[PDB]
Amino acid sequence: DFEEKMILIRRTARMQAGGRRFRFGALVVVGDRQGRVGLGFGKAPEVPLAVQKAGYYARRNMVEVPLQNGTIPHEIEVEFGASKIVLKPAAPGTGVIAGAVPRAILELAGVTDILTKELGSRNPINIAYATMEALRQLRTKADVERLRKG
Amino acid sequence: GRYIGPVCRLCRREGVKLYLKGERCYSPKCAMERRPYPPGQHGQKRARRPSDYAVRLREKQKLRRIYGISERQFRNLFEEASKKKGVTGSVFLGLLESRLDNVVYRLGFAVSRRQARQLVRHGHITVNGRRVDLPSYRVRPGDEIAVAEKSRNLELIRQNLEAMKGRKVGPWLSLDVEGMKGKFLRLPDREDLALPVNEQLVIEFYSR
Amino acid sequence: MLTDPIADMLTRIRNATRVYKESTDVPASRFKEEILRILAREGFIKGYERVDVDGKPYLRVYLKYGPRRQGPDPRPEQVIHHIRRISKPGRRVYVGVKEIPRVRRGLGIAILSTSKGVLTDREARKLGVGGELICEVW
Amino acid sequence: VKELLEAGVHFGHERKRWNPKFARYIYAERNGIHIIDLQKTMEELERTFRFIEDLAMRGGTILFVGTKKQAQDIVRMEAERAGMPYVNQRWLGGMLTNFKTISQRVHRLEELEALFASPEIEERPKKEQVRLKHELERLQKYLSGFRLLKRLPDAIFVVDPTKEAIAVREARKLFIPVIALADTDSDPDLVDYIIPGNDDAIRSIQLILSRAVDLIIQARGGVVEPSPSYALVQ
RNA sequence: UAGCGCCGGCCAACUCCGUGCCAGCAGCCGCGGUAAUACGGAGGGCGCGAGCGUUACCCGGAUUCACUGGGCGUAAAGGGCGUGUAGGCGGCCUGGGGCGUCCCAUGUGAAAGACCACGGCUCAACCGUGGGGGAGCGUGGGAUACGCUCAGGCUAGACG
RNA sequence: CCUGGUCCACCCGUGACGCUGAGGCGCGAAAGCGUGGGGAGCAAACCGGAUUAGAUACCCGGGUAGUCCACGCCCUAAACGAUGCGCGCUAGGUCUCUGGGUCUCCUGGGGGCCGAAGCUAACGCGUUAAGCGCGCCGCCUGGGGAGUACGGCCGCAAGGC
Ligand SMILES: [Mg+2]
Ligand SMILES: [Mg+2]
Ligand SMILES: [Mg+2]
Ligand SMILES: [Mg+2]
Ligand SMILES: [Mg+2]
Ligand SMILES: [Mg+2]
Ligand SMILES: [Mg+2]
Ligand SMILES: [Mg+2]
Ligand SMILES: [Mg+2]
Ligand SMILES: [Mg+2]
Ligand SMILES: [Mg+2]
Ligand SMILES: [Mg+2]
Ligand SMILES: [Mg+2]
Ligand SMILES: [Mg+2]
Ligand SMILES: [Mg+2]
Ligand SMILES: [Mg+2]
Ligand SMILES: [Mg+2]
Ligand SMILES: [Mg+2]
Ligand SMILES: [Mg+2]
Ligand SMILES: [Mg+2]
Ligand SMILES: [Mg+2]
Ligand SMILES: [Mg+2]
Ligand SMILES: [Mg+2]
Ligand SMILES: [Mg+2]
Ligand SMILES: [Mg+2]
Ligand SMILES: [Mg+2]
Ligand SMILES: [Mg+2]
Ligand SMILES: [Mg+2]
Ligand SMILES: [Mg+2]
Ligand SMILES: [Mg+2]
Ligand SMILES: [Mg+2]
Ligand SMILES: [Mg+2]
Ligand SMILES: [Mg+2]
Ligand SMILES: [Mg+2]
Ligand SMILES: [Mg+2]
Ligand SMILES: [Mg+2]
Ligand SMILES: [Mg+2]
Ligand SMILES: [Mg+2]
Ligand SMILES: [Mg+2]
Ligand SMILES: [Mg+2]
Ligand SMILES: [Mg+2]
Ligand SMILES: [Mg+2]
Ligand SMILES: [Mg+2]
Ligand SMILES: [Mg+2]
Ligand SMILES: [Mg+2]
Ligand SMILES: [Mg+2]
Ligand SMILES: [Mg+2]
Ligand SMILES: [Mg+2]
Ligand SMILES: [Mg+2]
Ligand SMILES: [Mg+2]
Ligand SMILES: [Mg+2]
Ligand SMILES: [Mg+2]
Ligand SMILES: [Mg+2]
Ligand SMILES: [Mg+2]
Ligand SMILES: [Zn+2]
Repeated sequence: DFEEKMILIRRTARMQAGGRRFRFGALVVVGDRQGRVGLGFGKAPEVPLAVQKAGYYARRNMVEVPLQNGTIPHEIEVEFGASKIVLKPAAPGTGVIAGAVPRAILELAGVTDILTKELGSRNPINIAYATMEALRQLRTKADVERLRKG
Repeated sequence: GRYIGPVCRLCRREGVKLYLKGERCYSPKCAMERRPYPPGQHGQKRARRPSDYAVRLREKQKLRRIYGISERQFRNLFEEASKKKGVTGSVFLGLLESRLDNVVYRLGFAVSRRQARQLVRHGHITVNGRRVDLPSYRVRPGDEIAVAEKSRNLELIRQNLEAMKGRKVGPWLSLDVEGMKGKFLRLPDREDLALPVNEQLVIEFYSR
Repeated sequence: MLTDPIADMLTRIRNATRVYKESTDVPASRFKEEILRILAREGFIKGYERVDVDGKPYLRVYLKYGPRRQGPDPRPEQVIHHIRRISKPGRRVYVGVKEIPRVRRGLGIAILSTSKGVLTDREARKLGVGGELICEVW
Repeated sequence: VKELLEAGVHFGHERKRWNPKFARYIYAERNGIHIIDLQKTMEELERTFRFIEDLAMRGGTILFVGTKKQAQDIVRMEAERAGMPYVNQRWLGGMLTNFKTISQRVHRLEELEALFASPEIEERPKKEQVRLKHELERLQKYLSGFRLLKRLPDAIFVVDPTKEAIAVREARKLFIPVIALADTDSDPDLVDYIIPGNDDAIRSIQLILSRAVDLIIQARGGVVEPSPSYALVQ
């Protein structure tokens, strides 16, 4: 099991001749607060259907973030097209100082103290995809000296 | 200032029995064991989904209204704690538990922090010889929070320390019921503390 | 005219490590050679030699990629992830030992030409000098 | 005894239609044809075959994918002889990532083989007989060999990665180590174990795959003589 | 002595009644047309509390003047194009200078504030002492990679 | 006839002479204007014929200025590859224009298409970059007001900046 926190739920509408059919989108993250997050983005015509589908994709697609002291190894300024997010690691005992979108991604990675800024466009989908790209780009001292020791 | 009065209402509304009344909140009529749902005409309805601001505000209220601190006194304590060099929450909690009314509560001269507030405000408690009439009086590590002579034979302090004959004060504290004093040894931490407060959400409340 | 030769050479390094070239043939100078000597000291690259085409001395840097990763897009992650000429010609930056940057918490480094030779930022903060902060490599 | 035969027809293919990341192995260019070097070919054959001899007797299953006219029945013959599943006909969309769904099609194949040997010829009338026969043949055609071992694979043998870009992307998505025979019209980046060499000469397919299947039969124990393409050829 | 704001979202806290595109609300989105959680009242709640609100002004959010830190095909943005003055920028090896740069001890960087300890007012606000930065800028010495310039050379730029 | 640009080859000479460039100066379609000339077609305006409710329009007949020449001004444009210039790097395939070669190729310059990585809001661009860079220049900072007004400068004026 994981903590299963949803970020945004949105109800997107395609046009049929007649009404306009909806499709509830739902961006959950799953996290054990150990260093594993998953970003699932389910699109279902019903809402608990959307939360179940998104949790299914999120548990299916995980990423191990290599934490240290409950925070992050290095400063990382990643981008997802127009949405760019910086993460500056903190001295511990500072709090997850982040937006409402990546605060849950970091807090379900189980960081404690991280200093971010949702730059660029702050769209809750793109920022979460950028944050998964950040925590998949995150490297520590051991697994960079392993790539330099040759 | 003291906010006032109704406090098992705040034993409710955050879902944890943060003890404010005292022996009432220990006795089987807390009206938090009886009714765990928050006060209000709605109250026992579906939980409105607690927002990201809502969870930080509720748990910052769990940190505040335990100690009864007025918010700007709390916030100035926080903006002293952030400048104070240390793990920020785990120096903030020690600063909160180093107030004189809270040290008198932890020392058990009173069943509640508001009774301890009346004790220190009405001039009963002495710190290092002379009486100190301040609930916000910080206690430096290594000083003797005592009871003066006009309140040593008080029935309230007598019954309170009667209750505290054999009770367990903290490892950052001491106790002496034969002289009704106690050395505040060091500052406590969250590992020392029985707080129903994730301190980190209170830390995250103030970078709003 | 390779208006910055160092910012030409580091982007030759970057444009070849992106396409996973085995080796670059950058042009030759003593400053570029000491910069690549710093990079091979730190362990980003597999050195350099002295090649020639039609009377043009070079440096052939041999790059150092990683293991073939699993999952889709299995290209090896590159030890020269980011590389950036900081003190450009249009803006020459210089710092002292008080303003030496820890380049992303000491994973990457900062090549800086100091007065006591070209140094890494560890060597700059160890010898005391600052200088022209040439390029952050991380 | 290997390259003595691999130099037969089994090397030298597509002219001027080449994925240039394959240029490690590409040797020369004569008559337009990009002839492929045989030394690095045979050492890469050993790099594949070491992994096949490991993960073939470790309970691991190989999934033989081949869709072209050149490599259909010489995949179908040599694929069934080690228990290994195959796709002779058009390999569908997501047999691997959607495997838990195409398991329902395998079970409809099983519960239609129940209806073959059934008393539902007498009842279950002729207009449902033609419907379930058109279901059974159109399911047993494109899902024939993908039935043998009822789990996700442990490696796949793609016989052409550019025709099977649908397949190599799926197995790289599912961490299945692709081994694939590829001529100059493919890239080896998303191929975990490459057989460099031709793909459309019938000997080029069948002889490489027959040596591979002799290695997997010997990895199971008890080696028997391989399958013939030297029966109706030429 | 306890009040003031707020309860549609942003923003924590929701029901009833009266109103019926009216009366009104508003910071934006917008509510109001007869079931209004958006208006008026009551209940209840939330926030703060001898204060709470509003206004104006400023900074932040505003990476929305982008040095750190933006762009220019179509979104706002390539000058109609060339030649070219000022400018800005400048290939490679060598040598001095030490002008930029960097370093070192000082000289100043007043006090007050800011910061850190430690103290006095019952604590705190304040206030006292001590200590440390403190950009700069002068002075003296050193460093010479890079930027500089003078001298020497080269041929990968450019021209013939 | 006069003359510019550019490319190849040889690697012959110079020895960094380079690149960009605010203001300048020059060129700058088409329309327009001036002074003459020329006027066959076409053709704004204009006149008619239908058309249509109306038709100042499409359609048709006519028809001037203009289109044309020379000199001289104007100086805007969807002056567009809506992509400033130069240089360096980063898979390729294509036919295609030119250049060389003891030439079923291979190298140089130019004009497109399909595409690697990368980019991008996407469309798509993709060694002729909208990739990676560096230098320099111009420009943008919500739309409308408004490219208007005022002033200045230029122009014969329209009008431009
Ligand atoms: Mg679907
Ligand atoms: Mg971006
Ligand atoms: Mg924005
Ligand atoms: Mg916005
Ligand atoms: Mg009471
Ligand atoms: Mg802050
Ligand atoms: Mg700069
Ligand atoms: Mg709420
Ligand atoms: Mg009315
Ligand atoms: Mg109101
Ligand atoms: Mg009514
Ligand atoms: Mg009503
Ligand atoms: Mg109301
Ligand atoms: Mg502002
Ligand atoms: Mg700003
Ligand atoms: Mg800038
Ligand atoms: Mg536009
Ligand atoms: Mg535009
Ligand atoms: Mg323009
Ligand atoms: Mg203009
Ligand atoms: Mg242009
Ligand atoms: Mg020029
Ligand atoms: Mg000049
Ligand atoms: Mg100097
Ligand atoms: Mg001094
Ligand atoms: Mg001072
Ligand atoms: Mg005192
Ligand atoms: Mg003081
Ligand atoms: Mg002082
Ligand atoms: Mg300075
Ligand atoms: Mg000519
Ligand atoms: Mg020569
Ligand atoms: Mg010279
Ligand atoms: Mg004209
Ligand atoms: Mg005129
Ligand atoms: Mg005229
Ligand atoms: Mg006519
Ligand atoms: Mg007419
Ligand atoms: Mg008419
Ligand atoms: Mg006409
Ligand atoms: Mg006229
Ligand atoms: Mg013109
Ligand atoms: Mg005009
Ligand atoms: Mg054009
Ligand atoms: Mg044009
Ligand atoms: Mg320009
Ligand atoms: Mg070309
Ligand atoms: Mg994309
Ligand atoms: Mg293209
Ligand atoms: Mg190329
Ligand atoms: Mg405006
Ligand atoms: Mg005017
Ligand atoms: Mg005039
Ligand atoms: Mg102009
Ligand atoms: Zn209670």
